[PDB]
Amino acid sequence: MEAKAVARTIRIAPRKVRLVLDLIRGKNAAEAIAILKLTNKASSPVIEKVLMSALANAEHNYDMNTDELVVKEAYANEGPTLKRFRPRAQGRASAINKRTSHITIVVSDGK
Amino acid sequence: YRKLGRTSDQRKAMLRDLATSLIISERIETTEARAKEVRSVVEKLITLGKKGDLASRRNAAKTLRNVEILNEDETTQTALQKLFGEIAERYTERQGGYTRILKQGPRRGDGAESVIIELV
Amino acid sequence: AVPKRRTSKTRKNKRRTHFKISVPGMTECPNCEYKLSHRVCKNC
Amino acid sequence: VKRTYQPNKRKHSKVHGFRKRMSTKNGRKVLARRRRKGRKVLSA
RNA sequence: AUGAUGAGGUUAAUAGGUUCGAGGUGGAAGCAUGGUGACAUGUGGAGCUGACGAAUACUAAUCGAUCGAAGACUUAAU
RNA sequence: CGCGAGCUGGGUUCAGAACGUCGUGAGACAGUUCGGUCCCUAUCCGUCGUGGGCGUAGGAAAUUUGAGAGGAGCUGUCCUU
RNA sequence: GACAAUGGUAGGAGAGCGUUCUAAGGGCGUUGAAGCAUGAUCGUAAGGACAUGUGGAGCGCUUAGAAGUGAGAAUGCCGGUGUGAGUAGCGAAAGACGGGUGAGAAUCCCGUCCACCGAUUGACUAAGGUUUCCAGAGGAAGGCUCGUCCGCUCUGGGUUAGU
RNA sequence: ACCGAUAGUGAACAGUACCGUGAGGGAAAGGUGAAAAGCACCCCGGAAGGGGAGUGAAAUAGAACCUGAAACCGUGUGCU
RNA sequence: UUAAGUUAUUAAGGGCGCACGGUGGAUGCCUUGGCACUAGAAGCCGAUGAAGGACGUUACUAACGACGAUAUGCUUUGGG
Ligand SMILES: CC[C@H]1OC(=O)[C@@](C)(F)C(=O)[C@H](C)[C@@H](O[C@@H]2O[C@H](C)C[C@H](N(C)C)[C@H]2O)[C@](C)(OC)C[C@@H](C)C(=O)[C@H](C)[C@H]2N(CCCCn3cc(-c4cccc(N)c4)nn3)C(=O)O[C@]12C
Ligand SMILES: [K+]
Ligand SMILES: [Mg+2]
Ligand SMILES: [Mg+2]
Ligand SMILES: [Mg+2]
Ligand SMILES: [Mg+2]
Ligand SMILES: [Mg+2]
Ligand SMILES: [Mg+2]
Ligand SMILES: [Mg+2]
Ligand SMILES: [Mg+2]
Ligand SMILES: [Mg+2]
Ligand SMILES: [Mg+2]
Ligand SMILES: [Mg+2]
Ligand SMILES: [Mg+2]
Ligand SMILES: [Mg+2]
Ligand SMILES: [Mg+2]
Ligand SMILES: [Mg+2]
Ligand SMILES: [Mg+2]
Ligand SMILES: [Mg+2]
Ligand SMILES: [Mg+2]
Ligand SMILES: [Mg+2]
Ligand SMILES: [Mg+2]
Ligand SMILES: [Mg+2]
Ligand SMILES: [Mg+2]
Ligand SMILES: [Mg+2]
Ligand SMILES: [Mg+2]
Ligand SMILES: [Mg+2]
Ligand SMILES: [Mg+2]
Ligand SMILES: [Mg+2]
Ligand SMILES: [Mg+2]
Ligand SMILES: [Mg+2]
Ligand SMILES: [Mg+2]
Ligand SMILES: [Mg+2]
Ligand SMILES: [Mg+2]
Ligand SMILES: [Mg+2]
Ligand SMILES: [Mg+2]
Ligand SMILES: [Mg+2]
Ligand SMILES: [Mg+2]
Ligand SMILES: [Mg+2]
Ligand SMILES: [Mg+2]
Ligand SMILES: [Mg+2]
Ligand SMILES: [Mg+2]
Ligand SMILES: [Mg+2]
Ligand SMILES: [Mg+2]
Ligand SMILES: [Zn+2]
Repeated sequence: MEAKAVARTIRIAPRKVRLVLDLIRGKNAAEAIAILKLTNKASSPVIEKVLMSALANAEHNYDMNTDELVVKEAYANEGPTLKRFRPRAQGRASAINKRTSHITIVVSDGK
Repeated sequence: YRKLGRTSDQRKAMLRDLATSLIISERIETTEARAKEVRSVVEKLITLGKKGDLASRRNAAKTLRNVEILNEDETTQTALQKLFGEIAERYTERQGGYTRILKQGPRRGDGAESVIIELV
Repeated sequence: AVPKRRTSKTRKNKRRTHFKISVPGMTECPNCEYKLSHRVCKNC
Repeated sequence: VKRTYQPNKRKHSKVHGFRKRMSTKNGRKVLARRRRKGRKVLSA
């Protein structure tokens, strides 16, 4: 079947998460794990935990093969934005958006 | 030669510190560029230690730090004494190449390439 | 000094064509999962 | 550089405090206005 | 600048080290001698020496992975 | 009167002050004099460099023709005749 | 039936569409109202239906009445979200290594070495602030990075005068 | 034949928060469900957050909780 | 085989349509709060210490309401 995991309101901007997500989309689970382990980006361990959670869902809840799984879907949606301000010169305040992400991973055996 | 993002005095001091730390601990983890620079410093020091004469010892004292090392049981020695003692004897029959660098991969804080440099 | 016109979705994504990262240069560990090429395991 | 507000407990109480407001008819008018508006703080 | 370009990757001199040179500096330290001493002379064109030259696998260029054709049709000469 | 999102800011249209002159005056000038803040992280076209993609009817390594384009183009003195 | 007329700004005239509310009449609705979404539907226009999904309790139609009755522009007001852009910046400086802790360490703790101030980057009073002080626990937010740390969060404490 | 949460009081939860030496100025912010029945237990994870299993008529009603438009941000691809 | 000629395949990315998500809080429904009035009554208290506050009071404790060291209340008369 298909198993899924979601990490919601991760405090990383979706632009940055999607860069790493683009690497593992469509790949085999073990290859994706290796890619995430060896990718030097802040999103990598968060995405790795989501993928591990999806694989654990597969195995425990649906008795899936755990070795024939591919990353069928991998995407990051926009979560709520923390609005912040940075003092600038002349007594002016500038907006800072501390964006969040919803990260989804779907694994499947292809059957 | 590399500048290592430091002024000449700072770079010289850091290279002395790294070389003494390597002599003491025999195996240190640093960045790639620092290790590639310090291999030359440490190996020239080992050359002086193999030479062994008084002038070589004083030339080595120009570079080494004044650190003390507690050995097996409450017996102390200086890094210079270790360099002209155990380290020099270890490499009597080796003609250069007393160190090696092993790459570890990027580290979390800044993505810098961590490496191990050790005495051979 | 300032954009005369806003950048459309099309132009922005065109510009981002090359904004990406590449798969790490990685090799299977013959004895000790996967590792960066020319690096030690450092964890095995 | 030196700014306009240099705090001083005594100065603040003597110029804007309750007793200074009670000391004049216009100060009592201030207190009456602030009571009418429903202010939590009537004076220093 | 980064890409790129070029020299190399063990069937190897690509870089570092080592050994020996070029060039630079200009006479190391230690010791001896002379001098009350500052110093001087000798050992001795000494000692030191980034980038330059050579030799030498001592150290590092491991293992490995990825991409990459199978040659369309129509008419003419052969 | 090419060129200040390339520079300067001596002059000129700024607040101070003074002279000559005019005006009762506040002030003023076919005038003069000393002093007097030059902001901007380049989106598009344009320009200088430098890469990736695909095409070029198989794929590749190297050597190349040159449609076309750019560059260059100055001149003195002396001697001899 | 057969003749004519029908470009149009300011502006004049006429006829209509739709919104909310009211009265009267007649209806719909948990066998699913309003709203929302999609559709290849109807009308001369404003606009009107139907079908399906979502939704979960109200709403049409007819005639008449009354209006906070129709927005694309006001450097309009409020809210949300883009672009510029992974761009500018990250606020005067010297750090290195070992060991520890931890899910995670350039950034926390400990150690050694190095370095900076020293008519002061040292020590003590005053004003001002008002719990920021201490211990134990924490890591969502705050800290221009990180964080196991903190002047941040939780819990419990702490200020003693005849001079 | 008054408003219905940008309306109606500034204020449905406030002369508060915040700003100012002061007089004074002055917000934003309503809705789970009929009933808390507010998710026992298992699994990944330090946690956060999820996937199941349950409650419920409904959990894309799970507390940032009725409906959930548009801008804006993504994933897949029929034609190009 | 050659020559001459014709026309594909690619999509780094982009465009249109469609499908499915996120964000956001419009819209509809709703009302705890307002707005404008009508009728009856009443309007102003205080040195017998007012208006308005400060500080306290609950077993636990921040704020608000109530209360005042008889404190999250006491007595009494009626209601319930
Ligand atoms: C140096 C920064 C200033 O730039 C300038 O002064 C110049 C060099 F950018 C400038 O003079 C520009 C060029 C001016 O525009 C010209 O105006 C002319 C009339 C016409 C001309 N064109 C159209 C022909 C225009 O281009 C004008 C009006 O600024 C006075 C622009 C307007 C928008 C203007 O007022 C702006 C806001 C002006 N200003 C007043 C400064 C007023 C003078 N000032 C104040 C300060 C200051 C204040 C606080 C702290 C510190 N440390 C310094 N420094 N200088 C600022 O606070 O900032 C700037 C940008
Ligand atoms: K000598
Ligand atoms: Mg300021
Ligand atoms: Mg360098
Ligand atoms: Mg110096
Ligand atoms: Mg001109
Ligand atoms: Mg100028
Ligand atoms: Mg110009
Ligand atoms: Mg000038
Ligand atoms: Mg006169
Ligand atoms: Mg001058
Ligand atoms: Mg030509
Ligand atoms: Mg051409
Ligand atoms: Mg000539
Ligand atoms: Mg007409
Ligand atoms: Mg006509
Ligand atoms: Mg009219
Ligand atoms: Mg009409
Ligand atoms: Mg109408
Ligand atoms: Mg309605
Ligand atoms: Mg209107
Ligand atoms: Mg507008
Ligand atoms: Mg914006
Ligand atoms: Mg942007
Ligand atoms: Mg960049
Ligand atoms: Mg830019
Ligand atoms: Mg830049
Ligand atoms: Mg920068
Ligand atoms: Mg700083
Ligand atoms: Mg000093
Ligand atoms: Mg503390
Ligand atoms: Mg942080
Ligand atoms: Mg605290
Ligand atoms: Mg609403
Ligand atoms: Mg309101
Ligand atoms: Mg749940
Ligand atoms: Mg769950
Ligand atoms: Mg569950
Ligand atoms: Mg649930
Ligand atoms: Mg729903
Ligand atoms: Mg909702
Ligand atoms: Mg693509
Ligand atoms: Mg949407
Ligand atoms: Mg109580
Ligand atoms: Zn390994």
